[PDB]
Amino acid sequence: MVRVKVNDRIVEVPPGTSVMDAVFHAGYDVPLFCSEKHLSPIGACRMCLVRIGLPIQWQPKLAASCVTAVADGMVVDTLSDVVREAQAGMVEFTLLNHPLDCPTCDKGGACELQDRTVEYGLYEKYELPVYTRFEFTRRHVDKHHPLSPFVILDRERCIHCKRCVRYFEEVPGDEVLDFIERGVHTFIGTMDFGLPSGFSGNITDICPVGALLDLTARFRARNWEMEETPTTCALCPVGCGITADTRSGELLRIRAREVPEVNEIWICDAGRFGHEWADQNRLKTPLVRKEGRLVEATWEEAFLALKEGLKEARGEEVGLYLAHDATLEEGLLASELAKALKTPHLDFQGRTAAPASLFPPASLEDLLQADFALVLGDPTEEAPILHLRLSEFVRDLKPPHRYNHGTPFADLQIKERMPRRTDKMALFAPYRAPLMKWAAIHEVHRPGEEREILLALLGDKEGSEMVAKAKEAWEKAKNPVLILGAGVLQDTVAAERARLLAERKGAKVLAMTPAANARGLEAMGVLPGAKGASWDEPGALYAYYGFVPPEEALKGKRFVVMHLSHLHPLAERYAHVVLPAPTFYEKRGHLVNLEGRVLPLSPAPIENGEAEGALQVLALLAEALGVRPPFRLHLEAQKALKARKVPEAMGRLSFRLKELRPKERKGAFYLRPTMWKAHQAVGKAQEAARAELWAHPETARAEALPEGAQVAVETPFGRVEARVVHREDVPKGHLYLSALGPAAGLRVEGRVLV
Amino acid sequence: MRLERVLEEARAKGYPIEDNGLGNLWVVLPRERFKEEMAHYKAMGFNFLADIVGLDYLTYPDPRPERFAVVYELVSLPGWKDGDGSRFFVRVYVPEEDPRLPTVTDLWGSANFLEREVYDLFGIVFEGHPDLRKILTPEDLEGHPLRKDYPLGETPTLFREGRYIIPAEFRAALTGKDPGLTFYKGGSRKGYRSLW
Amino acid sequence: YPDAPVALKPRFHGRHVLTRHPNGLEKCIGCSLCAAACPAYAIYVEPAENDPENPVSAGERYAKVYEINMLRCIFCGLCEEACPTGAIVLGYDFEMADYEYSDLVYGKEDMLVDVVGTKPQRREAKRTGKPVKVGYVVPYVRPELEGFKAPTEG
Amino acid sequence: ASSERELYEAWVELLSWMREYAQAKGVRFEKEADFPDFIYRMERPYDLPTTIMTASLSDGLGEPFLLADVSPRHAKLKRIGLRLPRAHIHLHAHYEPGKGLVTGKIPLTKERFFALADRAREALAFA
Amino acid sequence: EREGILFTTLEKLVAWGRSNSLWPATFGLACCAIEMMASTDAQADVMIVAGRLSKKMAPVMRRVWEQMPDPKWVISMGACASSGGMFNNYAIVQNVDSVVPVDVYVPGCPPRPEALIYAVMQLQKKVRGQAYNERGERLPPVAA
Ligand code: SF4
Ligand code: SF4
Ligand code: SF4
Ligand code: SF4
Ligand code: SF4
Ligand code: SF4
Ligand code: FES
Ligand SMILES: [Ca+2]
Ligand SMILES: [Mg+2]
Ligand SMILES: [Mg+2]
Ligand SMILES: [Mg+2]
Repeated sequence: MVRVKVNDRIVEVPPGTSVMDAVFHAGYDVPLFCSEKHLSPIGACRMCLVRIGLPIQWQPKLAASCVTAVADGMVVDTLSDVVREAQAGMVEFTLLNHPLDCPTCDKGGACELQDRTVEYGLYEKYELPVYTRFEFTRRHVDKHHPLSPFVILDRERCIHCKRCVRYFEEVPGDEVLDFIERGVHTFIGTMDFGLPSGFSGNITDICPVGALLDLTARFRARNWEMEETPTTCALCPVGCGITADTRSGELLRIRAREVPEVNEIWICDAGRFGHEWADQNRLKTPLVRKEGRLVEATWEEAFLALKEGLKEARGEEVGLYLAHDATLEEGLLASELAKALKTPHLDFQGRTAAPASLFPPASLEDLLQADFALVLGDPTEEAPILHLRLSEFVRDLKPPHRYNHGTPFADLQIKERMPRRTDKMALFAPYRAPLMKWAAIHEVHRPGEEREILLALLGDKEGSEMVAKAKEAWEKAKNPVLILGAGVLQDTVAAERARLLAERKGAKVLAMTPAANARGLEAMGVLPGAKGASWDEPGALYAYYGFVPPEEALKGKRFVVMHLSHLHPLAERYAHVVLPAPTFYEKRGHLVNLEGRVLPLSPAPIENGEAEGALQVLALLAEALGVRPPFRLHLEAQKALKARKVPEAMGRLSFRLKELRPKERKGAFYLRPTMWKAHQAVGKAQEAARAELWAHPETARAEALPEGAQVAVETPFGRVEARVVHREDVPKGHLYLSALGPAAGLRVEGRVLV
Repeated sequence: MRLERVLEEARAKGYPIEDNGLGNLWVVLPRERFKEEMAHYKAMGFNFLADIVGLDYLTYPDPRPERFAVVYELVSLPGWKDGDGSRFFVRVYVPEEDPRLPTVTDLWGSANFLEREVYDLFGIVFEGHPDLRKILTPEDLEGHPLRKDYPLGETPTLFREGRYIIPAEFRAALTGKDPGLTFYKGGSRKGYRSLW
Repeated sequence: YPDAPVALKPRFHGRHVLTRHPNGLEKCIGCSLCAAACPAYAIYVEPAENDPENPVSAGERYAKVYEINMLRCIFCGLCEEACPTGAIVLGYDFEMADYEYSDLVYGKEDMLVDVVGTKPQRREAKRTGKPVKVGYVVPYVRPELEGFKAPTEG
Repeated sequence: ASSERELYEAWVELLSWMREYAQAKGVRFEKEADFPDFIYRMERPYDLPTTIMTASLSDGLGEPFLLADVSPRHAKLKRIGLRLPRAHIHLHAHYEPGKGLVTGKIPLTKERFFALADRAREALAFA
Repeated sequence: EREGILFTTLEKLVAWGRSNSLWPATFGLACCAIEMMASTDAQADVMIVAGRLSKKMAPVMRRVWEQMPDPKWVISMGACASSGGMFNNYAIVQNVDSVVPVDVYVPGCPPRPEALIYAVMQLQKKVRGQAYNERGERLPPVAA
């Protein structure tokens, strides 16, 4: 370790440290534009200049601290008149051509420039103070221009900190934004229009100013006027970290909360821009059926009408069915209830053929430290932030040393424009997968056809050249990790062989399950008993539902209770009691990560109407059926988790489970795992969560399916409308349907009506 | 004058002299030596006891000796006997898990009400005060309001259409231990002072 | 002496008025900065995007909702001071007690410059058909209150 | 001089041409920004013929193929400005007494303008 | 005959009566008490609450109110009585209405003497049963 003395304070610090993070670790501080966490540090804005001695021999020019490595016995001056005088000059030069919209700028009080300006600007040289020296025409250009349905660019505001272009190349890897002409005439611009990356929203959080701004939430409130709620996203298994911004019971904005242990400071687009549905159409009063129709009732008229439908009910026809995002608490109760209430009709909306708890959870940090990545499925669609890790991984970037201020602002490790390794990953997905670019060993197969590829990798059959190339690298692999998702976890045959491959070799796994809390709900024993009535198989006769199921699993049943948060058409025609429930943005409880971690879920001040959690509602269904529930409120339910011995927040719960409930898969339609979920198709995310049907140009046109045409598609999961797409990377005869749910990775009988 | 003889003494015996450039100066006595040496001050010629302030440092950015602290202010009125007009503060930190501190009601009469208030609003006991009874807060108030961990208790302000405001979540103002709305704060936002 | 008008000074702190420019646009660009400085948490501002064809104000931003809870307000003018446009400005009306609490949050239409009188005064002059009499006079109307038509024979 | 006044008299006129062309070739005209010296003029006086400082001719996607600005009231070295975005072409029109709106020496007429904007539309326009 | 022209037209008068027979029992606290002694200078029905109502002092105003002739009115003077005012904390009752039914609220801090005049002039049009709310309804002459 190197002995550096910042101002008067001396500090230890590892050799590969920036003079910046040196000075921030010490306590002291400095201006800061272009440089960002997890982005390659450069000296472009030229504000972090400091004075440096390497005796007392002071260097003749000022050094940009963000791109200078600490030498041993170094001295850093950040206070001298020389420094400050410069600092205030760098402020001055920035504001030189800046716009003057502060009051009317969505970049509220949350604006790095504003702030720094008042922190270091307006030097005190020792008569009226001179606010502005520049007195000429400013830089007028393109203003208030939407790049996407989600992003709005203000060219005038841009201060050229290279953050966004820099971010696009490095993190996701989609060069969709870059600078244009040179000199004082340069601006930000695109020729990829759509803003094609599925990680475009993150520029919104990096931009130091208000050029790049989240348009989902233009002109809602000022930054201090938001009621920030630090929680977790439950749209998929990665379980990131967000903060929900509200004001007056409505959902305004989604930003990312920093949580290095999981998603670093990044968030995927469906999670950040798909939130307008929880705002809007909502079930607020419990409905009960009267004249073959539903009408407004009370929890009174409901708790009674509910005793009535369950009075003559046998305690085995009782079916408990949670949603894919049921809190760890909501599941413990559904277990105990279904325990005391002797039944085998207990399932969760996402549950996969093969228990995700089959494979030993690998730390999201282990992926960085691994040697090879064997991947089956599309990490982009199933577990999006994994794409952003594999990016770091592929560059041999390994976990940063932590300083007093946390994650470094200037990691000399991340060099700009790092060359990516094609030899560290293998990819096998039923299409031209996004990341097949960073994997030389890549091949496109047919759906469910992975059960055979897995046999191959073990060593009991021959596979394509690639498959063998892969098997070869996995052998030589010192400490690989195994990433797998849909068809792998949705096919008894394959999944089982998988566990083997990674059981023989001492290697961990990342299971990209179609249920957000799959790994946690399984840990509570929220899987069905030997009977067979599972979340899509109509077996129950009297059952509870915490989501909307396939039409076929409700028919013939005697009593149906739908615990929704919105009124689905299927429910208003087949249900007998509808109870209002909260979105995940407004639930209090815990979750279990795809990597076996446990994350807190906080409740946002949104408009719940007259809704109650499944925590409560379940106990109400417990009375209506005999034995009183062991759980009431959340304060007490927490003791029952502390009794199963599930570690506190941020910890990891080891829990393996050996058993598998298979099922035959009727290959006609493949339900393609996607980032956007289907209930997100509202407002702006209106087209980005529209379904789409893929087919190979021959078979495509061989079954009357034009290029860009809407098309009625019928399925065991319901009747969706979608645009059709020609893709040569798709096997002939098969049709890939955009499965925008936890119904992803399935093979299903279906047709297309005309 | 009479304060010189105070400082020339504290220096000698391990008492820390705290000094802001602005015109006040403290002297922090330990727990025990407080009672007696505080009497020493009255005899020295300190007749007037101007104030007595309670401080809870719980939410203070930099660490301090113990969680609580009380400050006393001593004077020599310049219109009496010989009194020079020496003034200053004397402070003592006080354990959190043991809020007791001997009274000076023996020495100054003003210290009566003043000590009572420091006890109402912070939980600090005074060994031997005529009657440690609540002064300002209503009789049935549970706990001690002026300390950091006791809520201000604010109501959301109300407007039409169910538009409401929560003062807590609204304040653009920062709390010193507060990180700010952007990554970090620095420069004049960590403290500013001009050079007259 | 509700028969002889109260003579108030030009600086007097009355019911807020929201001024317009000559052009007829409102001065307020919905910045919620007034609301920010306010000790009482008495101002609520919802912003909206101007329509270029039919504009409310000169920015790209106007004030969709503007609301002041007078039962919270203290009349400190801290707000008029924070404002970058010269929009919100304390006025002269003081005659403004009323019956239902939530009737004391004024709105944009309640405080524009063109409006003469307070909620009560205008509401009673409604079911009455007798024009509003303001119970005051002033020497002159401030430079700041451009437009505000008030009884100021002086 | 009074040339400052006459400059703005022409700045409105340029705008008029722009709005004409925009409806005549059926393309987007956009107010890009109002003078800050007008939004923040409090009670202060103001007498410029309009309030628009940055104006543009954008296309189908909203990307500008022509830009136009004019120096604020309280600014030094005043000129009006024509810039064709992606093609690095900047222009500086001043105002001569008894001559007109000139670009160094050439009269910037309604004729000459339309040429520039048509040339720019055909070429630069993305959609 | 509760709602018959006989009884009706009767109480119309009685009301119009105790309308001009209003005897104000000011209950001043802080700064507002001083502004009103600038309006009174130039067995009671109708009490005026002027200032910050403390939580310790709250139960006191209750007794004073209760023991009172039965036809009565409460005026809520200034910002601290009308709601918590600018003191949104523990110490202070957020709206005197929290304790006693208010008939008229008067904004200001402290409201000008002549405001408090309009305040009672309004309380008049109210006990006459001649005052309406912004919703266009007719207000009950007394809170109870
Ligand atoms: S980007 Fe920052 S400095 Fe520029 S107008 Fe917006 S808030 Fe102000
Ligand atoms: S648009 Fe934002 S992130 Fe992109 S370079 Fe400009 S200021 Fe930096
Ligand atoms: S990756 Fe998953 S957890 Fe993270 S923001 Fe996107 S959908 Fe949500
Ligand atoms: S006068 Fe004072 S209390 Fe009233 S809105 Fe203005 S700033 Fe707030
Ligand atoms: S400070 Fe002025 S311009 Fe800003 S919102 Fe308030 S009144 Fe409108
Ligand atoms: S409303 Fe104002 S004048 Fe009246 S008591 Fe409260 S602070 Fe004093
Ligand atoms: S030069 Fe921009 S932060 Fe170092
Ligand atoms: Ca545009
Ligand atoms: Mg626009
Ligand atoms: Mg919304
Ligand atoms: Mg106590």
